[PDB]
Amino acid sequence: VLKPRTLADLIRILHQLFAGDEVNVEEVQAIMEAYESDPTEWAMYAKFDQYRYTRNLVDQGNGKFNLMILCWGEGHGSSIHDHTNSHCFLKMLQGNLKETLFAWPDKKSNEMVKKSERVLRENQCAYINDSVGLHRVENISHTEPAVSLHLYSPPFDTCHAFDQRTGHKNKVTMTFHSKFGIRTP
Ligand SMILES: [Fe+3]
Repeated sequence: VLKPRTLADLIRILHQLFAGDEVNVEEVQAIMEAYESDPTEWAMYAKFDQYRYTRNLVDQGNGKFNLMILCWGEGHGSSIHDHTNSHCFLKMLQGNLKETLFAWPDKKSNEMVKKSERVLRENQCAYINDSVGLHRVENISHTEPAVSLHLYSPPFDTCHAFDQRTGHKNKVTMTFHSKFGIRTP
């Protein structure tokens, strides 16, 4: 497996693997995972908020993909959401996220069912698309933050949040807390 020595290396390798029309999911996953998280390389992107997790754009991938870092304050979690028909890779950079995989709801209303539950290990890279299922991810810690590196292809700025009690969903517009290390409006 090709091992990126820096975050910069990883970005460059990603620019190659997504330059084409096919993407080898397992290959990307392994190369993401092989990069050893180095806080010195990504602290410029680690901009936290007291109340919610933040999304911090790192690279726009020549429109082929978005690479972003997500910052999870203590106890922070996402809603149950989909991924708008894109590939979605998420790699741990610091701390640990619990991923809860959910099945899709019917038109009928009732409680959503868990298909899987795991903690992402150190440097681990996970993968999801809409055909895999829905998920919620959560900082496991109420005393330490978590930081993850996310890659989406194609890029997408809307998704759906799902009410665990009914399965009803809402369109959500996703925003960036910062881009290239610079706070956004
Ligand atoms: Fe997600």
